[PDB]
Amino acid sequence: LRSKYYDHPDGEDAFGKIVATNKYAVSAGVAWSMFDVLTLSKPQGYLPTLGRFAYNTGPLMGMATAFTLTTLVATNARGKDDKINYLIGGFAAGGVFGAWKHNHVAGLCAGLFLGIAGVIKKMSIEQGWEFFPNTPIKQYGGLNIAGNDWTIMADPPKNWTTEKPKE
Amino acid sequence: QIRLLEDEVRRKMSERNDYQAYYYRPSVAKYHRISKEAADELEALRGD
Amino acid sequence: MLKIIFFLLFLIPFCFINNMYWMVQIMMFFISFIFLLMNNFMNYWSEISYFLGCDMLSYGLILLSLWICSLMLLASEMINKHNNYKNLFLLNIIILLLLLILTFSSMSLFMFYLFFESSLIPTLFLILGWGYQPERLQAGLYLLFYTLLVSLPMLIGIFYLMNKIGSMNFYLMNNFMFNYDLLYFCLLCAFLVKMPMFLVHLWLPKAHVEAPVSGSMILAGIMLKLGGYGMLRVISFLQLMNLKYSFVWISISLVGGVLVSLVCLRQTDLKALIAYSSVAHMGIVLSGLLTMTYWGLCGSYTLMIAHGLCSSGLFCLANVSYERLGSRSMLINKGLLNFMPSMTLWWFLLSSANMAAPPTLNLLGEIYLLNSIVSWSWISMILLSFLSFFSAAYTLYLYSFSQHGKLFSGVYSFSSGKIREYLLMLLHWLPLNLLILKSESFMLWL
Amino acid sequence: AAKWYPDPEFMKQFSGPVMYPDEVTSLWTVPPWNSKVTPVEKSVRNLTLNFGPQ
Amino acid sequence: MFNNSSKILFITIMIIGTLITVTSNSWLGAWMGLEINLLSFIPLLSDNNNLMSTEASLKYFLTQVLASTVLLFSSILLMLKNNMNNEINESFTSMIIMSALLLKSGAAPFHFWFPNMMEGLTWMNALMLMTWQKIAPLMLISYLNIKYLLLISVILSVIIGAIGGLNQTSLRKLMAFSSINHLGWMLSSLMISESIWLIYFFFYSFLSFVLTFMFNIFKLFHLNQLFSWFVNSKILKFTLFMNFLSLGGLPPFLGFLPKWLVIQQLTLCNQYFMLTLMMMSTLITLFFYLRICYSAFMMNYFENNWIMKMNMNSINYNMYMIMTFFSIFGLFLISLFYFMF
Amino acid sequence: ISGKTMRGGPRVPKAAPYPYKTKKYSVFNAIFDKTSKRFDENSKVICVEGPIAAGKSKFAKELAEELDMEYYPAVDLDLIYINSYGYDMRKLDPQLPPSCRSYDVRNFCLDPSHDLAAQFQIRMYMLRYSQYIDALQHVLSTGQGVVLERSPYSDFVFMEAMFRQGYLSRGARSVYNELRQNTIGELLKPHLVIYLDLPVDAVKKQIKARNVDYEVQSKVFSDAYLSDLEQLYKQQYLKDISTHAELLIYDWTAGGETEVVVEDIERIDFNQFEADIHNKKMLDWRFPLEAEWCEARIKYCHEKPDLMNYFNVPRFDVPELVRSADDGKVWRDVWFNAPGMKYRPGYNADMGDEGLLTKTKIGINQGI
Amino acid sequence: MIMILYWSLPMILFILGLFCFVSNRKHLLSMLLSLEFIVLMLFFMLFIYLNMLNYESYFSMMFLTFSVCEGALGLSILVSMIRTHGNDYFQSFSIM
Ligand SMILES: Nc1nc2c(ncn2[C@H]2C[C@H](O)[C@@H](COP(=O)(O)OP(=O)(O)OP(=O)(O)O)O2)c(=O)[nH]1
Repeated sequence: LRSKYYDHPDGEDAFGKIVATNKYAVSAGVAWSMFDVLTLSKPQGYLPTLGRFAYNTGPLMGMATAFTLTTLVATNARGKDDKINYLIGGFAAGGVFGAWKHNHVAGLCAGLFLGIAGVIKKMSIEQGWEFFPNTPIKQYGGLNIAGNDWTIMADPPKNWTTEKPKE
Repeated sequence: QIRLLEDEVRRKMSERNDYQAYYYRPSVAKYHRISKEAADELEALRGD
Repeated sequence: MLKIIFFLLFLIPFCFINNMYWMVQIMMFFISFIFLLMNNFMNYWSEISYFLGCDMLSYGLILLSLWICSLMLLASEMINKHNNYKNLFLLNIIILLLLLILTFSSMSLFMFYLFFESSLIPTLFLILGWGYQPERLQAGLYLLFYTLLVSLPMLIGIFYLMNKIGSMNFYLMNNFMFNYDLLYFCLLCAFLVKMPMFLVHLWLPKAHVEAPVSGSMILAGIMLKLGGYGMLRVISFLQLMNLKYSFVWISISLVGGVLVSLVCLRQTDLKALIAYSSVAHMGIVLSGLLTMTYWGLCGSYTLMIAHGLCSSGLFCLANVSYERLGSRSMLINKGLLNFMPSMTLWWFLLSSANMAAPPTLNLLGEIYLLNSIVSWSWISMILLSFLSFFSAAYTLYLYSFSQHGKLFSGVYSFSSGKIREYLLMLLHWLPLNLLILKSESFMLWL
Repeated sequence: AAKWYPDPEFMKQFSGPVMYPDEVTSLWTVPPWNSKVTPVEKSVRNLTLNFGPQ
Repeated sequence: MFNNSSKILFITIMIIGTLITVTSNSWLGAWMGLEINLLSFIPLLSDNNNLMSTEASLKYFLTQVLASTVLLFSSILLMLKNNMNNEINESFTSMIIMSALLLKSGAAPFHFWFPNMMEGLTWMNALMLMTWQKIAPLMLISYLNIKYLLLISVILSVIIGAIGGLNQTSLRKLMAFSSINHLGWMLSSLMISESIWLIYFFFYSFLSFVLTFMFNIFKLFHLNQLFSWFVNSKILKFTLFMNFLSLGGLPPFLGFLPKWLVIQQLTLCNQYFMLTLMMMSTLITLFFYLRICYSAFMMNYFENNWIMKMNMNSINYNMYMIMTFFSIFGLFLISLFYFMF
Repeated sequence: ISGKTMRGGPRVPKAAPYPYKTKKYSVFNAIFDKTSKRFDENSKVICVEGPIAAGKSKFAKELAEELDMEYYPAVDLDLIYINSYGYDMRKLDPQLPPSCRSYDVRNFCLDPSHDLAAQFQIRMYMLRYSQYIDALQHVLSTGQGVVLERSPYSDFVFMEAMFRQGYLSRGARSVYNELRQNTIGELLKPHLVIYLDLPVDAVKKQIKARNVDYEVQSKVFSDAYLSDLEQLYKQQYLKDISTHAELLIYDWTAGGETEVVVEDIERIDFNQFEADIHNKKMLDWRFPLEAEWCEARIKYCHEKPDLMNYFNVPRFDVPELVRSADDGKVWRDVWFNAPGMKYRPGYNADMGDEGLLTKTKIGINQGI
Repeated sequence: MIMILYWSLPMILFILGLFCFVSNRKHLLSMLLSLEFIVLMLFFMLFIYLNMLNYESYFSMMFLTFSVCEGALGLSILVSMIRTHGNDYFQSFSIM
C-alpha cells in the first residue's frame, strides 16, 4: 500500500505509481475539503457533507491517475523518459480539470500550469537536486553561545574530567 | 579562498556539532546537581 | 571615481535652497564635463575606490546618464514654471542619478543588483508625482511589479553564485562556466524583462505613455539599458548554457521586432508609437547580444548608447507638441510644419536617426548587430530584412503624419517654440553624430 | 493641460468596509470612526414577590 | 501603560511571563510562563467603553487557553514515552506540540482567530500582540525539529497572509494579515538558525513599532482616513509613508536588510524552492502597502476643508520621527552591525 | 455654589493649582499629584446659554465674578483668522481661490446661502469643542469651576436651524451629525445649565439695540429663523441636558440682576443626587476611586490631541465641504507663507522672536 | 502496548474534553463548564507522570494554582461580557 513514485524507472510498476500519486491526491483533497465543508460551503445533513468530500477529492484523484497513465504511456510509446513526457502528462490532468469545472479554457490553461510544473520536477530528478533538502547548516547559537551565561546560582563542583583518566 | 574555506569549515562543524562556536547547544546539568546537593542537605536535617 | 559621487552628494542641499533650479543643471552639466576629462579606461577595471571602478563599458553608460539626467532638467522646465514641488522633484533626480552612477560603477555583481532595482523607486515616485493622466497608477504598478517579480528571483541566483565562486567581483566570475539550467533563467529572464522582450513588454507602452516628460527620458534612456548592461556582464559565465536556449530568445526578439513594427503602424498616439519603437530596436540589441560574437557585443553596446539618446530625444518632441496642442493623439497633431516650422527640422533629424540614418552613431551599431545575426544563421536574413524595412515604415508615419498635412481646425492659439526647446534638441542629436568620430572609445569595450 | 488628481469618485473605491464588496459584505457598514462602540442601554426586568399575606 | 498605575504592572508582568518561558529548561516550566503571560495581556486588552474590545478579550482567551491546554497535554505525553524533556528522534508526539505553538502564535493554518480579534484593539494593544506575544511561542518552536509541519505553515502563512490582506480596508485588520506574512518569514528563518531569526524579529518589531505609532498618534483606522488626513507639508506626509516601502522590504530602505539576511542564509542552506514561493508571495503583500501609499505618493488631493491644523502628541511624535529617520536611511549603518558575521 | 457672601470672602483653594498651562500631566505625573484633593463645592461647570443677543456675555462675567468662577469668552472665528502674533489672515483672501476665501459671521449674515456656510458651522462646533476641553483642564487641575457661554452640546441647534431655512443641504447636515456623534461622547456634561428665555419678538427688538452694522442690514434674523432656534433649544437641547445637569430658566437675567440669580443657584443642592450611584443626574462626574479622577484628568490634560483628531471623518460625496486639489496647493502656499505661519508659534524669527539657536522648548497642548 | 494499557484511557478522555470545548452550545458558560473538565483530565495524566518519579507530586499544587486562575480569569471575562452585550450567547457576538 505504501509505494513511492520513483522507486523504479519511469516506465515501470504502473500499480506502484498510481498508488503513490493517488495518495497525495486524496490527502490534499481531504485537507482542502475540511475547510470547504466547515468554513465556505457549510452543507447541512450527513449525506450532502460527503458530496463535498467526494466533489473536492474525487476529480483530484482523477488528475493524479491521468498524469501517471499519460506519463507512463508516453514513456513507453516514445521510447525515452524525457521531459516532454511529464509535459505530455500535465496536459492530461489539465483536461480533467476542465471536465471537473465544466470549462473549456480552465482545463486548457491549467494544463500548462500543471505542464510546466511536471517538467521542473523531472528536471530535479534528472540533474540530482532536491526541492526541500535537509538543511546542511543548522545554527544553534551566536559566536559566544557557550560564553554568554548570566545565571547567579553557584554551580556546585564538577563530576567529570576532560583529562585522560587515571587508574 | 577564505570564504570558500570558511564556508566549508562551518559545514563540518554543523555535520557533527563538535565545537563550541555556533553549532553547539550548551546542555547544562548544573541544576540537577544543585538538587542533589539540596537533597543531601535535607537528608542530614531529618530527625527530631 | 569618488570625485563624481561626492560632487553629487554635496549638490543634494541645492534642492532645499530656493531659486536654485537652474543653478542645479549647470552643476550637473559641469560635472559631465569633469567626468568627460577622465577617460583613460580599458577593458579591465580602473580607478579602484573601495568598490567602485570603471571600464570602457561602464564609462559610456555612466556618461550617457549624466548627459540624459542633465537634459531632464532642461526638458522639465514646466515644473519650475508652476513651482510644482520643484524642490522635491530635484531631489528625486539627484538621488536617481547617484543610484545609476553606482550601478554602472559597481565592480561586484551583488552591488550592481543592489543599485539596479533601487533606482526604480525614485523612478516610481517620478511617475506618480508629476504625471497628468489618471492612468499613472495603473502604469505605476506595471513598472514596479514586472520588475520586482523577475528581480527578486534574480537575487537567489546571485547568492547561489557566492557559494561556488566565493565572490561577486565580475573578473573572478568569468573564470567559471555553469551548467545548471534554472540558473540561466534566473539571471537572464530578469534582464530579458527590462530590455524588454516582445512577449513581456506589456509594461513599457503603459509606463512611457503615462509618465511625465522627464520620466519618459530616463525610462527610455537608462532603464532599458540596465537590462542590456546587466546581460553584457553575465553571459560571460553562461556561455555554455546560452547555446542551448539562445535560439528561443533570438526568434522571439526577431519575430517580436517585426510584429511590433506592424503594431507601430496601427498606433495613433505619439507617446505610444515612440515607446513601441523602443521595443523594435531593443529586439535587435538583445538578438545581437545573445549571438555572443565580438561584433554582436561591441555593436550592442554602441546601439544602446545611440538608441537611448534618440528615443529620449523623440520624447522631447512629443512633449513639446503635447504641451501646446494639449493632446498626444496623432489626429490632433497634424501639419506642425505650418505652426512651428523651425521645430520640424529637429523632428526629422531625431526621426532619421531612429531609422538608422547616417552619419549617426545609430547606424554604426546597427551595422554590427546585423552582421552578428547574419553570421549566426543565414535564415535570420528574412525578418532582419523585414524589421529594418518596417523600422522605417513607422518612422516616416511618425514624422510625415505629424508634420506634413493640413493644420488641425479646432486648435486654439498657443505659444511658439522657445530657445530652451531648441537647445534641448541640439544637445540630444548633435552628440549622436559627433560621437561617430570617436567611436574608438565607445565601441571597443572588449 | 488638465491634470488629474485623486478625486471623490476615485476614492469611492475605498469608502466601503471592504475593497471588493459582494452580497454578504456589501450589506455591512463601516464601524464607528473613533473605534468606540458605546453599549446600548437595554430593558430592566426585575423579579417580583407577593411578600405576604401568608 | 497609558492610563493608570495598574496598566504599568500588567506590562511588567508580561515581560516576566515571557522571560520565564524562554529561560525555562523544561516543558513544564515553559508552560507555566505562558499562563503568567496570559493574564497579563487580557486586562490590558479589555475595555468596556467598546462593545468590540470585550469580544477581542474573548477570542484571545478561548484560543490561548486551548493552546496552553493542548500544549501541556503533549508535553506530558512527550515525557511519558521518552522520560526526557527532549525527544531523540522527532515523531508525532512532537508534532502535536508544534501544532499548539503555531496556534499560540496564529500561524497560517490556525491564524483565523488572529485577524478576527484585531477589530477591537487599540493600536498600542495591537503592537503588544503583534510583536511581543509572538516571542514566547516562536522561541520555543526553535527547540522542536520537525521540518514538514513547520515547512507547511510557512507556505500557507505567506499565501494566506498576503491574499487575505488585499480585501481589507481596516488598517488594524490589514496589519494583521501583513503580520501573518512576516510571521511566515520568521518560521522559515527558524528552521535554519535563530540568530537570523533574532535579527529578523528585531527589525520586524522595529518597523511595526513605527507604523503603529503613526496610526496611533493620528488615530487612523480606515483607508479613507488617510486621504482625509491633514498635514502641513505634503512633503512631510510623503516621507512618513515611505516607511511602508521598508515594511515591504525594498532595498533602498532599512526594511530590506532583514529580508536580505534571511535569503543569504536560506540560499546558503539550499532551500531555493521555499524562497521562490515566499519572495514571490511577498509581492502581493507589497501590493496593498502601495494602496496605502496612494494617499501620499500622489501629492495633491481632494480633502475636506474644516481642518487647517495638526494636533499631535509630542513625545510619541518625537520618538516616532527618530525611528522613521532610520527606517529610511538605516541601510548605511549595516557596516556597524556585527551580528551577522 | 457658595458665593462670596456665603464664604464671606474669596475662594480658598484646598491646594496649590497645578500649572496645567506649562507642565504636562501624564501617568507618571499622576503618581505624585492627586486630583481629588483640590475639589470644592465650587468645582463645577456652568453653561450660560440663551437665544441670539440675550446679553449672555455680560451676565456670565458678573456671574463668574460672584462665584469665583473662571469665565471663558465665547469662541469666534477670530481664533482661526488671527494668529498668535496678531496678523489678520483675512487680508490674504484676495490671493486665495474663491472656495478658500475667508468666511465669518459677517459673511453669514450677508450671504447666508453661500456654500461656505456648511464649513462655517462645523468650525464653530470644532472651536467650542476645543474650548470646552480647555475648561475641563482648568477645572480638574485647579479645582476652580468654569463658566461657559455656549457649550458644544448646544451648537447643533444652529446647524439644525440653518438647515430648516434651507441654507444647508442634506449632505452637510449628514456630515455634521457624524462629526458630532464621532466626538461628542468623549466630553463631561456640565453640572449646571442656565437659560435666558427671551421671547422671539423681544430678541428681534434687542438685536437692533446693539446696532451692529451687518446684523441690522442682514435678512437672516427673520421670525422664522429666530423662531426655529427657540423650538430647538427647548425641545431638543434643554429637554436632553436636564437629564444630567440642573436647569434654571429665566426670562432674561441679562436684563435682570445677577445677585438674585447667584442666590438662586446656591439654593440648588448638588448632593441629593450623589446618593444613588447610577442616578443619571450628574452621572459623568461621579468617580468612585482616585484612579478614575486621574484618568479623566489625564484624558483632557494629556490626551486632548487625540480628542481633536477624531474630527477626521472622511466624507467626499458631499461637494460643498470638499476642497479641490488645485485650490489646496494654492491655499497651502498663501496660508503657510504668511507672516508668522512659517513655523510653530514662538519660532518665527521674522516676526521678532529671538534666541532660536539656543531655544528647544515647545508648548504643551500647543499646536504642531 | 504499554501506552495502550496505561495511558490510553486518559488521552481518550482528554480529546472528548476538547470536543466539548468546540461544540455549538448557546451559552458561553458551556465553554467554562468544559474548560475545567479538561483541566481535570490534564491533572490525571500529569499525576500519572509525576508518580513515575518517587517524590515529585508536589508539582500538582503548581498546576492547580494555574488551573483556577484561568478559570477565575475566564469567569471575569464573562462578567465583562455581560456589562457590554447584556448576555453571553455566542450567536450574539459579531461573527468576525
Ligand atoms: N451660524 C451660526 N451663528 C452663531 C452661532 N453661535 C453664535 N452665532 C452668531 C449668531 C449671531 O449672528 C451672532 C450672535 O452672537 P451672540 O448671541 O453670541 O452674542 P454675544 O456672545 O456676542 O454677546 P451677548 O449674547 O449679547 O451676551 O453670532 C452658531 O453656532 N452658528
